Amino acid sequence: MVLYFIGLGLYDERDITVKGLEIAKKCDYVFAEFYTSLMAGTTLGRIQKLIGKEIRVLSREDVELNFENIVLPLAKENDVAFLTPGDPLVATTHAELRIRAKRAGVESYVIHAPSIYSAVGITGLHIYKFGKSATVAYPEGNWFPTSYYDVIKENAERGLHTLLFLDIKAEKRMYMTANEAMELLLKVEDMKKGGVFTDDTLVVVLARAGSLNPTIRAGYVKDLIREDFGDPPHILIVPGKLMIVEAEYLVEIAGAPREILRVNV
Amino acid sequence: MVLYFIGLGLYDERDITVKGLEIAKKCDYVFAEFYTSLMAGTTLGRIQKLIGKEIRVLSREDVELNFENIVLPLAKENDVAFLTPGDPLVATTHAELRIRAKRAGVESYVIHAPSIYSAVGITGLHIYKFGKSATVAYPEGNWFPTSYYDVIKENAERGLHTLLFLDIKAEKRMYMTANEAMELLLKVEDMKKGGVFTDDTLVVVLARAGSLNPTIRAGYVKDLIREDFGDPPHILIVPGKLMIVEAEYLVEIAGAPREILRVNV
Ligand SMILES: Nc1ncnc2c1ncn2[C@@H]1O[C@H](CSCC[C@H](N)C(=O)O)[C@@H](O)[C@H]1O
Repeated sequence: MVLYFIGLGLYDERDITVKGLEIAKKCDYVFAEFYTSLMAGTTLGRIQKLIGKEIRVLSREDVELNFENIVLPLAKENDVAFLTPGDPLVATTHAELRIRAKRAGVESYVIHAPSIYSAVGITGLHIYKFGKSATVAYPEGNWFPTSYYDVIKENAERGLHTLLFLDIKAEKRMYMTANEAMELLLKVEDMKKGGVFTDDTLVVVLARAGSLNPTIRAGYVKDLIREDFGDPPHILIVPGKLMIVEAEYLVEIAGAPREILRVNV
Repeated sequence: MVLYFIGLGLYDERDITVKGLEIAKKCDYVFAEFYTSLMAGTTLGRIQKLIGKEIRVLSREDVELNFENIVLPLAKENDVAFLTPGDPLVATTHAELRIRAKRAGVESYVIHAPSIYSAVGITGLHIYKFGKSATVAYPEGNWFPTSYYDVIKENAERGLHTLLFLDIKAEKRMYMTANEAMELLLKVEDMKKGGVFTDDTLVVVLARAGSLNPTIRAGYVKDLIREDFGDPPHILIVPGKLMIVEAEYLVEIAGAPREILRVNV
């Protein structure tokens, strides 16, 4: 009678930790959700084969609205697992589900997995230098989210990097590309004119982290906004003040313009 | 011709990903470094038995200085694995190793694993709300670092949470406890008088992240400074402004005082 939150990792079924796999193999029921992120290198069938269990996929509504009516009842009499892409508690609201579990008298444990939040280290940007993070959300009809613009501005004033999670509408198979994110940001810039995100802004794009051959690119918006970074998922980063070692890596590994090596002090 | 940077994860030998383990098992040579961080819940022997390959441990100098003299020459003609605690490249110096590999004409790939940066999500605090991060280091001789104090100040001023890594005597396997960190912070507060860290400051302690039985506690410094949080490692977090779900999680899961529920959003 327990509930395991288990992360599946960044890209494919092998991104789960050994700990996660062995525990999942011992569970009576295995649930999962694939709406918080996209695992571009695998399929539900491959994950099921690896774990050797049939997986019950839940929709956002199943979870947010009925987690305690679908999953918790079973966890009271069986060992249950709830799988999620990346790390289960990063850039999701699944942490709140641990409260529902507790109040239902169900013990829960968390098994971590690689997350895009730390995988950004592969960009060469100092991870301790990132400030507040935000999500570039899809406009919805007349509704046009812009709060993430203010996040970049706040971090930039402090010389900190900004990690921009890109939106995803799994049920509509909508996965925001770094290009779309840049386009939206430029539109927000035209509205706010804060001089935060322009054609001359240096950005970093990381696509399909977790794969052996992810796309890591750095350059000015005007040059990357029309570049093909490959299939999603994508994350966008707006660096703050670059240190020489960060610039060196972006140039050597991400093909950034050599001119960024000449940092401004 | 290939060099694999493989992360070992948070706590023990099972924290490596399936992908990382399977790749390591296929390598001709396997190196490991335990000077940037440590695997508190395991030993070199257990990691070695899990992979089934002999593992050669490298010192700080072996890597920082002679990486190209020890590892790269072998990577030129063989498949080589370089194991590191946590997630590869989260450690700042590791990024340049990829450049050295490139310079030496050796291909390198990164196999991610869980890192504290993403694992702190288990504290129930929103990952988006974390600001700049810092490390609390042992004062030694005529060196008493205090910059981490200013990081907290700047983050808190913006309502952001502050992730504080605690110092470690890598070679000696000696860890700074959350208790010692609180002591130091209270001392820095005395010589800073910024009202940033006091007996009434709410803090969160995360012990042994990655283990199946981590300790997660939250409360005011005055009440937690002398509490036993169990074996290391310990991570300290100074929350900024909480929203109600973060507060509820801390109360329900971390045993925080009900007082914190009067959030200030
Ligand atoms: N492997 C990956 N590569 C690049 N971006 C990724 C990624 N994983 C997810 N993302 C980005 O982040 C969004 C999901 S946010 C939730 C992520 C997950 N909990 C984790 O720990 O990784 C996606 O819409 C995408 O923009």
